[PDB]
Amino acid sequence: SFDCGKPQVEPKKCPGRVVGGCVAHPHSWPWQVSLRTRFGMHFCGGTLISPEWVLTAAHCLEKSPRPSSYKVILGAHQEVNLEPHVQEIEVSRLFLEPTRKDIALLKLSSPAVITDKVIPACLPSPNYVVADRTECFITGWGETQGTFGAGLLKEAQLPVIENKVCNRYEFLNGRVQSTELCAGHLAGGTDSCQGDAGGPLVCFEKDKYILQGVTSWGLGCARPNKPGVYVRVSRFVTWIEGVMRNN
Repeated sequence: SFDCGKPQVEPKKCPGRVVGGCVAHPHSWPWQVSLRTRFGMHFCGGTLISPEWVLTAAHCLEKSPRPSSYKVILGAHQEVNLEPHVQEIEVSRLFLEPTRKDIALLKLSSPAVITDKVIPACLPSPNYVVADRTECFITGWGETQGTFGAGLLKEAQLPVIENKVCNRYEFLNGRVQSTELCAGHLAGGTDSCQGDAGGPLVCFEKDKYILQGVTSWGLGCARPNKPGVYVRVSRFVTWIEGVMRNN
């Protein structure tokens, strides 16, 4: 009986001013997935959106078409030395977005056991445009530019920047389309690609966290004066629903 987007461990909620991010409270981002190689090395992030489905970036599956080449780790906080309670589930089927966007679906060969440390994130209604300045969080392990909290799950607070403004000449110069969204700072931002490719970007709504973006470094990484661009989940909801409904 675990409804999506409601962690059992309340998130640290790293201050926006902390552009370098914070180590997350363990298990406060219950849907955080870690995509792993055949041998067991984390290499990408993803989000649990149902017990049998994980939403990640197409870029993460570029090395192999075989589902058997991927296994997902759920309930983790450590990147290498996982806790014994961590769930490891092999991937049964892969589904890349039909129009070459950096988003893909992985079907778990076995349903995820929903626990207090493993809960699915909620999905936005089709074509919903998250409001300007909404507070969101990107989470993942990725490349820790520091070394403090290295190997552990981290988070960063990023406010959304409406496409109209993000596309201004001094910033993204009109390169951000409807299938994308910007979250971050226009000035005084960190210089680094945050999270894990395929990692989630969730924004709190009424009483739950909604997955509104997927991490894609190709779209653009945070820069001192440039916000990072994310794949807008809402434009692929109808597509995600179909695959889940036919597989």
